[PDB]
Amino acid sequence: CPLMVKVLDAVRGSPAINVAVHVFRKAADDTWEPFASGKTSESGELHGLTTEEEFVEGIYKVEIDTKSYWKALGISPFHEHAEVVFTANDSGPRRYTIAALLSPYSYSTTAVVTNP
Amino acid sequence: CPLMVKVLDAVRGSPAINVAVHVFRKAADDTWEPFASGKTSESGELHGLTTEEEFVEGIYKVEIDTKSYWKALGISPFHEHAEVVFTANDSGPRRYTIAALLSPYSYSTTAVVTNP
Amino acid sequence: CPLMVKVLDAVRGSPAINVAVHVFRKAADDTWEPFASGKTSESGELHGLTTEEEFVEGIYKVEIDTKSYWKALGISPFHEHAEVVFTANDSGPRRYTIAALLSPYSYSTTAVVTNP
Amino acid sequence: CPLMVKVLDAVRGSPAINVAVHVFRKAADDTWEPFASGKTSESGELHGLTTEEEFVEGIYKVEIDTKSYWKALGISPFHEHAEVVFTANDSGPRRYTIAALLSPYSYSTTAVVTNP
Repeated sequence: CPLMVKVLDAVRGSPAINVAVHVFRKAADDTWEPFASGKTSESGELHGLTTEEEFVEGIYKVEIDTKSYWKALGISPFHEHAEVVFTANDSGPRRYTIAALLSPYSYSTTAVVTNP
Repeated sequence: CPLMVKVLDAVRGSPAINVAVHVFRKAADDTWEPFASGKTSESGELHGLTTEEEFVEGIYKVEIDTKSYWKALGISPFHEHAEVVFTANDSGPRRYTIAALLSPYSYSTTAVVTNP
Repeated sequence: CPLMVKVLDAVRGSPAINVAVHVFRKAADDTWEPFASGKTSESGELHGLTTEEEFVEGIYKVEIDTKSYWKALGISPFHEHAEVVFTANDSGPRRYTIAALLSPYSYSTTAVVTNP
Repeated sequence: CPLMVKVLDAVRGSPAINVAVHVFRKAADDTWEPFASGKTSESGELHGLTTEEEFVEGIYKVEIDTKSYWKALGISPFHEHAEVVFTANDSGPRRYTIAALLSPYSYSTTAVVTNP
């Protein structure tokens, strides 16, 4: 996995399960092109989004569907989603973990970037 | 003042000064239309973005130019910017503060929604 | 006002009101001596803790009674309290704001240190 | 592992390596008794602190030596340490992950609690 997404629920102290995630890549015409998508597992993690070959240099947007998550639990949250936008692989291939910690009116997001 | 933005620097323990902030409103054709913008003050705050009359219900995006902020400090950042996307809802009287706490590889954002 | 405390509720998106806060100073015998205390206001803030004359260099602990706050909302929390431990340092003129952002299973704290 | 500690560096976007961690348990005389200690690995993780048998009900304090971490990297940080205080195993054995995300003037801490 060059790209992994991990989501935690700060209300429950648990992984955030079945959270939809959409990844986009900025295209040559400056539009966001769909890149990959999936749902977090029972561990809060989403693996297998992409491959080293496919995950070329670019500007990527990871959209985490936080509103849907909260609504399914009976909470009416503030944000529509969490968007994480970043340049990847500009100095060669890296491994990226995009973590998000969710509360109904607040979230944090962190990147952990390692060189394989 | 129905909408205020406040930005903090977690590395220096200080307000984040002179940070560019752009607000957008979602248009009927589903595109993001410029709405308001400014730069944070010495206190890390951006006031005067809008008025009660203009700030109607809808979907808004607040984009905080974090990357330029870090680059001005000589510190290599991860994110292109921080994006905060939410629905403004009339539910009796409301003031929205969008707070952001910035680190080079991490940020949090919180909505503080109060009735004057 | 050299020392202020501000507390936010990430679940409700609001100031955290009526939160007990105790400040301690480390004594020569290495024990924590009561220094100041109060309850956060409607704005989530606790002012008037100390004066410039009393707030001498030393090691301080700010204890925020998070557990009682959550229990008053009916929400089961993880932490007994949030503890913020730091050295006050004279380095020209300084004001310290100790900010805390609370969720049931998570909190952040930030120091905003400014020169008036 | 009934108790694991994970620490990340928000400046570098990397695990926080070789961070000292001390765990205490509140004794019958209301003093903090040493329970376990160790250092984070290359992954930012500290495993093997305790066993299910040893990790009885109680009030525990996890002290993360953040000041030492930052100073070894040439940063003069705000906090002395991060202290995480909580009741454990009050409704039976659980698995606890105590995570901390560090910046020089700010940290967040989260607990992930699972039932084996």
